[PDB]
Amino acid sequence: KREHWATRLGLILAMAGNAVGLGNFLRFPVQAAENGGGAFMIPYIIAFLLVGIPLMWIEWAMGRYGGAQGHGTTPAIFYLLWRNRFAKILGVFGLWIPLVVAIYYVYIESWTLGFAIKFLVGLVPEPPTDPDSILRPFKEFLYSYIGVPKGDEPILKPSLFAYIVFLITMFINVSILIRGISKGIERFAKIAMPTLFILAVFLVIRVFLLETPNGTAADGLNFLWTPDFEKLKDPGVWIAAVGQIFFTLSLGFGAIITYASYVRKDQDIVLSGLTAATLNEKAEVILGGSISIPAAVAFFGVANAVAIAKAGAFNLGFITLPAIFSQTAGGTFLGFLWFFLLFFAGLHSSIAIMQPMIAFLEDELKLSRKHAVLWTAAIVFFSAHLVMFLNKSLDEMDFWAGTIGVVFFGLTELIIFFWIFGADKAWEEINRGGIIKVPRIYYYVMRYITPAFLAVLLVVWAREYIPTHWTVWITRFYIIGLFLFLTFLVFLAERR
Ligand SMILES: CCCCCCCCO[C@@H]1O[C@H](CO)[C@@H](O)[C@H](O)[C@H]1O
Ligand SMILES: CCCCCCCCO[C@@H]1O[C@H](CO)[C@@H](O)[C@H](O)[C@H]1O
Ligand SMILES: CCCCCCCCO[C@@H]1O[C@H](CO)[C@@H](O)[C@H](O)[C@H]1O
Ligand SMILES: CCCCCCCCO[C@@H]1O[C@H](CO)[C@@H](O)[C@H](O)[C@H]1O
Ligand SMILES: CCCCCCCCO[C@@H]1O[C@H](CO)[C@@H](O)[C@H](O)[C@H]1O
Ligand SMILES: CCCCCCCCO[C@@H]1O[C@H](CO)[C@@H](O)[C@H](O)[C@H]1O
Ligand SMILES: CCCCCCCCO[C@@H]1O[C@H](CO)[C@@H](O)[C@H](O)[C@H]1O
Repeated sequence: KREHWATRLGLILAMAGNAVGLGNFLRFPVQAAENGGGAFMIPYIIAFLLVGIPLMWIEWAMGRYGGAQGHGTTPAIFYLLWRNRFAKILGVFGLWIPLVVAIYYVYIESWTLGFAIKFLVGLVPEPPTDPDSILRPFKEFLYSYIGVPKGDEPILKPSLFAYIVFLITMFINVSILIRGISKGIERFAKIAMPTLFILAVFLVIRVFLLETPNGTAADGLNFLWTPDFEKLKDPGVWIAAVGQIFFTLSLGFGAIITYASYVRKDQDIVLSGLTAATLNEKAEVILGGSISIPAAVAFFGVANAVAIAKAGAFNLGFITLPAIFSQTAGGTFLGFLWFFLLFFAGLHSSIAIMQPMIAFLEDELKLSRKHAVLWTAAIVFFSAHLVMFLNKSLDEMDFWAGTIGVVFFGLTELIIFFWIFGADKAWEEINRGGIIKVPRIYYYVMRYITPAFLAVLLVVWAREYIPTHWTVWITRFYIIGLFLFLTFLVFLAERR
């Protein structure tokens, strides 16, 4: 036997939680603003239907199939679906990807905590018109916290505050994970997910009331959701939608499979998975599209709305919005809520992105939950020093694991399960015990459409983003060693 989810609600709130921390409140509207505004819904909804939902259900079934046999991670689950030596090595990726993401994500999550503390106590720059006059003091503020050097220097010089807050952040993640699934992860989601919703609605209401001489939030929603179907001719818009889907549903990160391995043998996953995925989609379109960009376009105007979009999602949430809140009534408290929202949202994703390593140490190496959590914490905390001190090291990990990895591994899940294990055998496994059954239209979708989409996407990135700065070689060296480390642990699990 193993740990199990206590309630259907807690399972859904925990499953939906591991995608709200991926920054979709910033990620989605930026992608929508740069791919036809409201016309981006056609690629986004289709990618949500032809790629997201089928790959989501697939990850739910692979976890429950593995969890019934006591295996919450993919080095063992792949071996069940494909009795082969190549399947165990491919399974290492489903343990390597979430571990590498945690090595830099928890540190980023710690930024939101430290920024929430500084805003709460008022230790923020308070300017004083032009955007650079307002944005630059908060650019220095983030760069002084992270320790970004002034030039091409390879060394980061993070503040002691950022380091201490990172320690505190790791302590919070351990406190949730060391309690377990029901006592820890599920108890956290049932409380924080509703709190995130209430807190997000307040920001939405507070943003809709923004009025500056340069624009209104109505212009922000108008700019964000004005459709332009001329963009739909460009295949790049469809590339951005499918890749976006991997983040609204957290596909390929190894988190859905591990969380689903604690779903009991016959408990429903079809309806419970569709609800958690629908919760993810609506929460990022409504709440996410009503805060970040509307507040940005309202403050700077429609003239800078194009520049805000090209600036990117991360700059919007760590530079632009704090600078906007700085110039609004009660904005020091408003900035606290924004970073409090990002922290507690990210807290759902970090505990879920470290559970596969914990489940592996538990299921395959027979370690206690206490020792599995603390060893996982030690591996992540130690390795994060590479991200905290080496410039552009975060980017290198985010590229191999966060970008290419989840799309490559998502294609791997769909092939091992729906082709090698048997499509009919896989279809039985998904719809088994389902309160609602998957429509048979998704059979052709899972077997042909979704793998084709992921194959087209992988080649596009293999052509565009395949080709100085020797510090990335150190990062490549370290994450490759982590793969050798996990392969050795998988090997040690076979001997036991
Ligand atoms: C606590 C978590 C903070 C969430 C911030 C994530 C916002 C996403 O930000 C985007 O992420 C991409 C990679 O994922 C990068 O390539 C983009 O440059 C960046 O703008
Ligand atoms: C691998 C675990 C080792 C923990 C010790 C690492 C200490 C690095 O921490 C450093 O301590 C300095 C003290 O002034 C601070 O100025 C730096 O901001 C901080 O990065
Ligand atoms: C100054 C910041 C302190 C943060 C600590 C509280 C953060 C909220 O997190 C809580 O921490 C508790 C620690 O025991 C855990 O028991 C709870 O499970 C967890 O929800
Ligand atoms: C940030 C958006 C995602 C948060 C969604 C959490 C919504 C509250 O979550 C749950 O929804 C159920 C249906 O109303 C209620 O019965 C439960 O009391 C509540 O915990
Ligand atoms: C009493 C509860 C108030 C909820 C938050 C509202 C914050 C008010 O904020 C104010 O609202 C005005 C429009 O009414 C605008 O001029 C500005 O957005 C702002 O000055
Ligand atoms: C350096 C990585 C630490 C690995 C996790 C172990 C944390 C050490 O904690 C140990 O846990 C044991 C549990 O029985 C206790 O008996 C010990 O008193 C305690 O020191
Ligand atoms: C899982 C969330 C990933 C964190 C988002 C990345 C934020 C770190 O910073 C980002 O690094 C990127 C590297 O590609 C750059 O493209 C962005 O310009 C930069 O903002």
